Amino acid sequence: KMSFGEALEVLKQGMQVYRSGWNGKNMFLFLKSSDALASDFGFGFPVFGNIIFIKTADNKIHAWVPSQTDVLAEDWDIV
Amino acid sequence: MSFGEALEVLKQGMQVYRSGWNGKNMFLFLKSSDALASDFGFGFGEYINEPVFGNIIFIKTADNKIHAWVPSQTDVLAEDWDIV
Amino acid sequence: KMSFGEALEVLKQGMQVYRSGWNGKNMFLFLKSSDALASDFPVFGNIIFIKTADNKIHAWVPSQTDVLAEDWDIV
Amino acid sequence: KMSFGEALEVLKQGMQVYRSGWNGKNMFLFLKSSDALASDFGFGFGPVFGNIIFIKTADNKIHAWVPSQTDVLAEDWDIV
Ligand SMILES: Nc1ncnc2c1ncn2[C@@H]1O[C@@H]2COP(=O)(O)OP(=O)(O)OC[C@H]3O[C@@H](O[C@H]2[C@H]1O)[C@H](O)[C@@H]3O
Ligand SMILES: Nc1ncnc2c1ncn2[C@@H]1O[C@@H]2COP(=O)(O)OP(=O)(O)OC[C@H]3O[C@@H](O[C@H]2[C@H]1O)[C@H](O)[C@@H]3O
Ligand SMILES: [Mg+2]
Repeated sequence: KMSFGEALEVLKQGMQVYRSGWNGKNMFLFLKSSDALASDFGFGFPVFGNIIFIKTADNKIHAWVPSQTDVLAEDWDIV
Repeated sequence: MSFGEALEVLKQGMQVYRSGWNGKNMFLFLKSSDALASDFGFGFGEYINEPVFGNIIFIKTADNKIHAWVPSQTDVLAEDWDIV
Repeated sequence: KMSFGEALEVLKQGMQVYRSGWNGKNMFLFLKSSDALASDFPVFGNIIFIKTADNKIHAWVPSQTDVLAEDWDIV
Repeated sequence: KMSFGEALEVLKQGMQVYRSGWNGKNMFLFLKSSDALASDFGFGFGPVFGNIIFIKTADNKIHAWVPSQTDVLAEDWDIV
């Protein structure tokens, strides 16, 4: 059981994290830097910020919204 | 404009903003799953399965960067939306 | 069923809403004024709470899927 | 303190925090405990209230706070 602060630092360093308290299964977060996104996103418009994604239960890729439940929780772990 | 009306404008591909925001010249824009897949990827090597995105809403922020838009309670409840 | 815009007005009118597409069951949203804080210790906005799958009350944070979805229903 | 994880610990101890990089000036966050919330709202004594983070905005409005991803990743947090 990691705090959100611990999970956050690990996410910053390129690891994947998740909460056991989430309802959906097999989900996780991953962080992409501005440089990574400048290459990955080919759809035209220039400069991305850092974006955290959540791989969801249906295996789709979404933007992760930091819920208060998530940020206050201490049930985080590393994939 | 309510947020419900701003959402309908977003789903039509146009850009929306709140006057009550602090940062200037910001706006939201929506990219669909099909749009995000178009020319997506590092382009070197092959995925087992092509990534499938959900819809993503971006915000063009006051420093002219592109971020993921987190819908705030203030945003969602506000009545000060407009089209760019 | 309902759009998020419709769910928001139902919330403002004192009813409870949820998405049928959520993973967790037995959850819902409800809205109150934050002016209940005035007695503690400014313009008070409304607050959207979530009653969670593990029976807690938190301040709700919409995902992008939540606000784009058309599967909202009334409790 | 600097990171968001540190700011959350400051919030939990009852102090106020802000980001110097925010566009709005003189804003801050504060956290109310389950006990304080149940007393204020009249329910959730234990369905039980959790903690809730609020924001006082630059226009003097009070809302439940929603973190942006930039907020959570930022290192410019400070104590009021
Ligand atoms: N298809 C998704 N698209 C975007 N984002 C998603 C998806 N799927 C999951 N998320 C995010 O993971 C968190 C935990 O997942 P979860 O426990 O399974 O959520 P849920 O039961 O479906 O309820 C929903 C509430 O959860 C909170 O955080 C959720 C979501 O932010 C939110 O406030 C939700 O309103
Ligand atoms: N570089 C950004 N990166 C990501 N997201 C951003 C950025 N810049 C702006 N946003 C988003 O637009 C909203 C309105 O913009 P804003 O009025 O100028 O925000 P603010 O004064 O800087 O921060 C105070 C609070 O605003 C709320 O919504 C903000 C942000 O979600 C949040 O809860 C903030 O914690
Ligand atoms: Mg590219």
